[PDB]
Amino acid sequence: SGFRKMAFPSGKVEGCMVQVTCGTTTLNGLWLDDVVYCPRHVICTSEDMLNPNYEDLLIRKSNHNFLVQAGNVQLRVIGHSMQNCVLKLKVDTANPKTPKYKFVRIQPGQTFSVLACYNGSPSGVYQCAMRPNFTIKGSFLNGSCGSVGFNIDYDCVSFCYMHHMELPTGVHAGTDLEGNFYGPFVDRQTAQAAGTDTTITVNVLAWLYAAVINGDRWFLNRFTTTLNDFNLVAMKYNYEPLTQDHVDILGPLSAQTGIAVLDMCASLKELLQNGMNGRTILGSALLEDEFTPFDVVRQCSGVT
Amino acid sequence: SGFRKMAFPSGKVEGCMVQVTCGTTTLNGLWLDDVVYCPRHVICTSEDMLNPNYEDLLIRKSNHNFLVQAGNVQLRVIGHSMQNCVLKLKVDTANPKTPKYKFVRIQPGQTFSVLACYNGSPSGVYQCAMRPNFTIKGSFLNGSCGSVGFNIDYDCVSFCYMHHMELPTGVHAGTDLEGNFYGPFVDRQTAQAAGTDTTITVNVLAWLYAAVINGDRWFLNRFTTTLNDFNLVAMKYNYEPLTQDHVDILGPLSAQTGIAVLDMCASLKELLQNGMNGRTILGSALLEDEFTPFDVVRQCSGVT
Ligand SMILES: Cc1ccncc1NC(=O)Nc1cccc(Cl)c1
Ligand SMILES: Cc1ccncc1NC(=O)Nc1cccc(Cl)c1
Repeated sequence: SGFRKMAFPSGKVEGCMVQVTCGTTTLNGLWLDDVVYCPRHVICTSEDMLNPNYEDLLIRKSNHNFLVQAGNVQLRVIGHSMQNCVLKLKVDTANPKTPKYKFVRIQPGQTFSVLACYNGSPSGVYQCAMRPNFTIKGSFLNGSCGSVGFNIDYDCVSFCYMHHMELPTGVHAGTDLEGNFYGPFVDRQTAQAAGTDTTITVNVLAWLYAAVINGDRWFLNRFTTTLNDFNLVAMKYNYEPLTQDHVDILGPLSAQTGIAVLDMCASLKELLQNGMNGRTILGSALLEDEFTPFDVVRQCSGVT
Repeated sequence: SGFRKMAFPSGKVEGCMVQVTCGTTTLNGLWLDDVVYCPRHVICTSEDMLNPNYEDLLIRKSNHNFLVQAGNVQLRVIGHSMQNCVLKLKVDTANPKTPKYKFVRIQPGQTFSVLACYNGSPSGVYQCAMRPNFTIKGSFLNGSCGSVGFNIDYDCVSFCYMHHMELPTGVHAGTDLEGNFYGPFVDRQTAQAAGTDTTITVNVLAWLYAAVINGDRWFLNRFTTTLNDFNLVAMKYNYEPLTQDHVDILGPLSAQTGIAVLDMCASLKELLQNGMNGRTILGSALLEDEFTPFDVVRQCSGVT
């Protein structure tokens, strides 16, 4: 019973968080095996951030200029390299708490948990989604850079995000663990506007199935629709177009509830056209799009 | 930038979760020092749950009947006792991962993080509030009993909740770590209705201050009110009465933003009377009451 915006347990990621200082800039690093991963803008001064030439700035840096502290103890840096927008600091010690892990580049609409950190220490954990405009609506302050986004399959942590920057609109941008930014963002202090933040339709449908499973059924109607009819409505409301791939992934939810995907699409269509009329669905007065079909299945089935 | 329903990092609590089996019933236990804490209904069969006499049921149980498994290894039970609605299983081994901890009984309106678990394994973490009717709106399935609610001050974990039951309305009830239920709930399969779930006014005000700090200011008006005038409106909308104690705790938020508490109360009054008019505040179309003033300060300042 009940449905919550739930994050993965953060313990396995907490054991990886370290503090990286270069010059007077301190941010978070991710220590897996004998490598510490951190945003390359750690080498920048606020002056450098306007038009940084990271290759040129990195030439002035040596292994001893990167101060890596894991808890209250210092790690010895025996190598450094830049891979896209991340720095990989080879340390002389393998992280004893390194969990089984993968580096994955997620697609827009996918969700993950963020372990927000400051000075290498965790402050909190929350669930995010990679928006269709490749930004994330997180909660990050100065010093939070290097905090990571991740998913967990039983004992394997799939790192998908590393926080790099706050856009002038208060939304967030970052890279995968190979240093490649999601979206067109660049690590520089230049105004970069985000594109249209469309609603993740397949996620809203999954959350509507979760509402049905949990007893919120007032929005179920006597209608059906087609993928083409639904998508005409979705385009009008800045929702992502629904494909047969989305319908397929909603299959287990449709089977669990006995509500055909296109019937749920018609309920969503009426909710978009008529609004909630002061009502709520799973304690929300708006259509939630940050639960994937997999998240709804996982939460509703108790996967650990 | 940004404001999220953030939970405390769950690592320190993950290292305490164990599986407790008694007969054919398996639930979660909390292992701190050489004691495993779990709901006493672990000794019950589904037949016993209608009118259980826990003292009588416990007489038929011996130390060897409580199977405690921490990860894949078995803990030896050398003692057992019932304290209110929890069982304390003395084991022969102190939990090596026991963090600094306290057992606290929270007040309604206070928030905490829940590490939902099944078979002693964590499935996720989310932020909750003890509702004014002493229920919690969680996300729990069968097998989640014994999952705990907690807060963390730097390195000390204050355990405040242990999950015991789901009321017929899909809301949740449980105890503090001394076995005392929050509210009038009893651990038996009897329909127990919850009281009025009023809105935590001081929390809504704190979340309105967090919205101002993060750029959402459309709801700020040209009005003020008094505590008595505000409370007349609050009574009408099933909001908790606001006291000078609440105003005092909102002091740091009022000082940070330069918005007097009673001016924010007047904004809240207009939001209650007029509604949001299709608008949102911190990505929500309703007034969020599960962030305390301390949570807003902590999140907005980066406390780790
Ligand atoms: C101040 C803050 C708040 C939240 N998240 C992140 C930050 N820091 C931040 O954006 N620094 C920065 C500025 C320009 C470019 C780059 Cl790559 C980094
Ligand atoms: C099924 C479930 C789902 C979520 N949370 C908890 C549960 N289990 C649950 O309530 N068991 C139970 C039944 C009667 C009395 C008592 Cl004390 C316990």
